[PDB]
Amino acid sequence: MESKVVVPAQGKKITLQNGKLNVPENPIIPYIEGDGIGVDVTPAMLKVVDAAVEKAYKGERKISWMEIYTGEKSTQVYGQDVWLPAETLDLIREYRVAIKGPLTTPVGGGIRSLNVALRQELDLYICLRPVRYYQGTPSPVKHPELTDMVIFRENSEDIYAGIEWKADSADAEKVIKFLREEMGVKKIRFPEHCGIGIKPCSEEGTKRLVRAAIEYAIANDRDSVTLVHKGNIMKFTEGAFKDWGYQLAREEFGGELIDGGPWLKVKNPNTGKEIVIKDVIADAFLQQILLRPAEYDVIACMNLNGDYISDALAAQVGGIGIAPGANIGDECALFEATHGTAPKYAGQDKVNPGSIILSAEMMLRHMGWTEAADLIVKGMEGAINAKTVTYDFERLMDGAKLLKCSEFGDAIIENM
Amino acid sequence: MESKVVVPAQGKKITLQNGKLNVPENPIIPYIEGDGIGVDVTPAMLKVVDAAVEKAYKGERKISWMEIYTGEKSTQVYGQDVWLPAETLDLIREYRVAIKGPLTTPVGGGIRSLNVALRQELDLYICLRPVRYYQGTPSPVKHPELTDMVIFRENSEDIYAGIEWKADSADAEKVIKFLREEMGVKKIRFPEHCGIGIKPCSEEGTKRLVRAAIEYAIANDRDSVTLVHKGNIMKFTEGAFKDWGYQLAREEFGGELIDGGPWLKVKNPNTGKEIVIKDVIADAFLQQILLRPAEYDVIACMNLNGDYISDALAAQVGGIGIAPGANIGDECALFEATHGTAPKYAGQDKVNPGSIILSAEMMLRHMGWTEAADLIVKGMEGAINAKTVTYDFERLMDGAKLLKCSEFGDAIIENM
Ligand SMILES: NC(=O)c1ccc[n+]([C@@H]2O[C@H](COP(=O)([O-])OP(=O)(O)OC[C@H]3O[C@@H](n4cnc5c(N)ncnc54)[C@H](OP(=O)(O)O)[C@@H]3O)[C@@H](O)[C@H]2O)c1
Ligand SMILES: NC(=O)c1ccc[n+]([C@@H]2O[C@H](COP(=O)([O-])OP(=O)(O)OC[C@H]3O[C@@H](n4cnc5c(N)ncnc54)[C@H](OP(=O)(O)O)[C@@H]3O)[C@@H](O)[C@H]2O)c1
Ligand SMILES: [Ca+2]
Ligand SMILES: [Ca+2]
Repeated sequence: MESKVVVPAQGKKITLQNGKLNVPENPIIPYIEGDGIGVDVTPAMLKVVDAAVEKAYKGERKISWMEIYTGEKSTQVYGQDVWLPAETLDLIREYRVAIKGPLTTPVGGGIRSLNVALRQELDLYICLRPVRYYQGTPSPVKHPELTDMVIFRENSEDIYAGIEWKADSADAEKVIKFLREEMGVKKIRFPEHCGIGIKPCSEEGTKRLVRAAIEYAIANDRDSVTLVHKGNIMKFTEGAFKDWGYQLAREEFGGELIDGGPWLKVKNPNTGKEIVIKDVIADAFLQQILLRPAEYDVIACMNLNGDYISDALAAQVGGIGIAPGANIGDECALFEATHGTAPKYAGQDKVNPGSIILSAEMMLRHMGWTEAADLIVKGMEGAINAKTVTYDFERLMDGAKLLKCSEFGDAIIENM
Repeated sequence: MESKVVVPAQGKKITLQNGKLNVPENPIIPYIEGDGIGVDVTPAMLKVVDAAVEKAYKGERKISWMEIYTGEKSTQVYGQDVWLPAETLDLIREYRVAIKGPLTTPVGGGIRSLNVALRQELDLYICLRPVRYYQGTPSPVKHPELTDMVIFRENSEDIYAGIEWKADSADAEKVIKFLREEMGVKKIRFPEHCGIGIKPCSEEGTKRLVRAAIEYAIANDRDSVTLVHKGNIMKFTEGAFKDWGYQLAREEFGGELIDGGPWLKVKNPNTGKEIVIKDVIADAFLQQILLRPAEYDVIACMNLNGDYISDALAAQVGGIGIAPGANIGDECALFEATHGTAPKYAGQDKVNPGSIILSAEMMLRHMGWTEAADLIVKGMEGAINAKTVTYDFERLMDGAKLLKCSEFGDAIIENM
């Protein structure tokens, strides 16, 4: 019905032309609080960003936060069963740059993921997750400092599309019949009481993702792009991802064979560095990141694999309490921590706000406000090195001081 | 045509009745050499097993090895394009207990996996992979000793079924048309130039796997069974796996709520221990194994997830050079390392034979030859503690002696 969103009177809208953002001194930034621990981490992110912006520009610049709604809080604002109001999608696109806390997705039934809904409806086809080591962060591995990677996760297709039917349903039986009788499929071991999902992977979806990964490698003078896939078992989806990725590198970036292949080199047109384009089968890759972390840099992979890789890598540098991300499309960008709503901690002021804070760091950098972004990095490193940290770091360390979520936010500010 | 397999004159066939193996003193055991590094690890496994058997039983018992064929070597024995002769399947079933080196599966085209073909054709629906720490093994993690888990990976369905069509093929277009027009599917982002795979998960496939996992937990007095799944995003496949797994625990093993759930406890009828039945979402699980390894024990998961988990966990305890496995069905069992053919090392006598050797350890234990199995464990621990090890361990250690694959086999024997 009537919108409950309040456009800030003091703010102005970020604009986009020529693919370049025009960010005013007083930009309006929509944010979603998030379900569960969103109630803890979001207020910490708001105060930390505001402090970094104030310290960097001395009042010349200020973000006008505009709360928008999705998830539990939306049902309370807009009414029962309003989980994702249309205006939320419209406002994120209109305002160009936004940030969200995590959203709860029920298992085995219930609503489809609102996080996926946002990514899909806004065509935010890049899930960008940098994973790097902050000095002083406790880690289960001996050399966390060797992990410095950037995940480019395809964000619009794969088994994530949400195409599936429940076992014993008329639809599942309908699909199973089609597959067996019309497609001559014989490899369904138990066609009765059988759930069915569909996994699509397209040339266009692949290439736009890999193109972004390669451009990022060029823009940031990175060393390599590794295509991760399970293309021996899934030849026509994951295997195609690998083939299209290599093809894209050759056709658009001049990739050439390294010593007869199969890897390619792409010459960085800005620095002259030869960027290696390579690939690793996904299961083997989960060992490679632990046993040979220094050999990997930019990672390009499909939706599901990227999901797994995000948590696995984050764990090497302290866990998903320190794992930022962004969902990026051609028209807008929605910043977002890797982690979920961790309901068991929700409202305890306990979890690590580092992830959403570092997602705001990416947002600020995205906005060209690099000085403010630098202060967040500085404050984060300062607080961790001072061993004043949240429970997830404290349990992996001797002699640390346990801080609440809110207190760790203050610690970051104190270290700016 | 004419079989090229030679049945050993001195051996006798293992038999099965009442689900119990009757293993003669002179059992015939089929083995497949394997492609690639199979040429290195298989001869080491043969000599190590023979030594353990000789030392344990002083000539009273002896394995009559019978080479059978699949993969590259089969094409050379039986002719071009004979990759998996029917007799190989027949002989594994007939002889009840067999062991294989790894087999090469091409990426993005070429033959479908022979490893999967064997598992599927023989209905070896359990992929059983124990992951534990051998003292003295180098590791990227600080506390590898906290990892002591057993993977039960569903081995007959999931996206592994091999049901998929190539982008732009008549069949893919046919399936895409069916999905869009007859099933009203709207979530395929790019329906053109689009590969398509099918992911089936059934009640029966799930329950037989989880039943085995729970029985193993009972038989070995383990602490918990964790169901790993991505059931928030794949509600009707992975989410169903989780639901059926819990249901099975309740209906067949008397599982009861722990403090109002969602976890269950299953009382061990032999020891009285309460076995915890729980679940973790798959991405989060890849952090859990690193940050809270001691909280996990028996793992039950679907085909693909188990594939990933096998390598990720193995890496915590030295990598897939020390990662054994078994494919187990109701009628026979085929032992097999977790690792592949690593073609870049093939024939260099370089890789770690530990994995296939420890798979033979499982085979021996499976045969009730526990004394021989114990000697393999002892020799393995002895060689590693002596820091005489293959390249994969040597690079993670200071002051080790680098051994060839064959030499490490001798080192194991020397330490029996
Ligand atoms: N993009 C998103 O909004 C998003 C992402 C992932 C999951 N989810 C949703 O969240 C719900 C719960 O999923 P889940 O429990 O598997 O994942 P989760 O909410 O990320 O929690 C998994 C574990 O990760 C650790 N963790 C998560 N956030 C943390 C933080 N801020 N600081 C420190 N540690 C943190 C905790 O580990 P320990 O308890 O071991 O210390 C937590 O129990 C699901 O409905 C899922 O759909 C949403
Ligand atoms: N069940 C099977 O038969 C099986 C299983 C997996 C893969 N494969 C097949 O094998 C082929 C190659 O796949 P891939 O290269 O991704 O996997 P891979 O053959 O397992 O090799 C991956 C990496 O794992 C390490 N590794 C593997 N075996 C080892 C050993 N015995 N000792 C020490 N380290 C070892 C090596 O790591 P580093 O080089 O980093 O030291 C190797 O490069 C594919 O065709 C695949 O289909 C078969
Ligand atoms: Ca995730
Ligand atoms: Ca594997």
